[PDB]
Amino acid sequence: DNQFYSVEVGDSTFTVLKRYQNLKPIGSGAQGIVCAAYDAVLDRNVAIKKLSRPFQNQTHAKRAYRELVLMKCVNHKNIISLLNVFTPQKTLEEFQDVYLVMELMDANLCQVIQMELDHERMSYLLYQMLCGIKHLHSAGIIHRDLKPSNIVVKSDCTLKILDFGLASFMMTPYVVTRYYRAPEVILGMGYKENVDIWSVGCIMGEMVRHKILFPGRDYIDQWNKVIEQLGTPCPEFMKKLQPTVRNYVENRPKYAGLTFPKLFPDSLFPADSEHNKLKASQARDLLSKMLVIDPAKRISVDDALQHPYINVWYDPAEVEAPPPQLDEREHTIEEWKELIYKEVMN
Ligand SMILES: Cc1nc2c(cnn2-c2csc(C(=O)NC3COC3)c2)cc1Nc1c(F)cccc1Cl
Repeated sequence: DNQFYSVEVGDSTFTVLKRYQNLKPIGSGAQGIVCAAYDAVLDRNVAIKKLSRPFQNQTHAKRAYRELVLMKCVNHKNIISLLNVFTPQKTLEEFQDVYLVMELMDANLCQVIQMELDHERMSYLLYQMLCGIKHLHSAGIIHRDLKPSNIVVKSDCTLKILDFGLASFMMTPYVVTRYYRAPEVILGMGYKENVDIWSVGCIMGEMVRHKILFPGRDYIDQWNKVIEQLGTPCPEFMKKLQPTVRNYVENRPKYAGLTFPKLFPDSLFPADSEHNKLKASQARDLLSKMLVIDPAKRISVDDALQHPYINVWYDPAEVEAPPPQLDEREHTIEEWKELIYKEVMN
């Protein structure tokens, strides 16, 4: 009669409501482990993510808490929406794990990126990204760590952003992925909404080139890859760095940076018909307005949406949805436990 049951998926134990059957592993989420399942109440397939003792330290706690209050606020077809949240534990004192449940998708954007994609599909995924990002901004959320591994797609080309970005020790095995973070993030710069444009450009460029644009062990290597390719930023951009970070950067070797046709030659694009030739040059134009070091001359999110490569998909019902207490804290682990628990028990 217990309303829960336990199954072994991979290494992790999943204790879930009886409505969820046939759990099968599917991926890794750092914040937790994930599985596919059939939801018999809803008669549809779902994905279930287990957050193990999210209160065990401030990084897991802040993230877990932050994302519960937002998934309980945002509402947009391209942004994760939760179907259920639950814990199999009965009291706060026993409270351990949190399970999040959402619509089951077909692929992670890392998988899509390795595929050869026509312009119809590339422009559509990117357009969805910008729509989701635009919603986040309308809700007062600026992401600042959008990356492909936290983006999922359905076979029909529909897309969802699964996380809400940055707010820091992590005593774990797994590394954080930093290749898509804007310069202002790399350099401790302060930022505005089009910080997220940079990351879109990084994703789009990788779609074209099929390799990470700015790899590196550290922000050191990564900045090297940025200037080697795009050219040293404008002195005007220097003047906005902090003095110490400004000294480091100004003392880096100078680079002219390659043109975008060299950074993304026609070889990479479908360019057999006239239609495709024009699409490639539009694609390269957009890339050139997104992969821009100085945020001041980097294209907006609303301006990107209305770029010719992108605005073929326009619909005032998807770029124009209504946006619905600011939590911003730092607590002990028992404090975090109760705060998360209350939210789990809305
Ligand atoms: C890591 C992760 N992957 C997810 C989803 C949804 N789809 N996928 C997904 C990625 S590959 C794949 C697949 O191969 N599907 C085929 C079709 O049959 C098997 C499905 C969600 C998360 N994370 C997550 C969550 F599960 C619940 C609540 C909050 C969050 Cl953030």
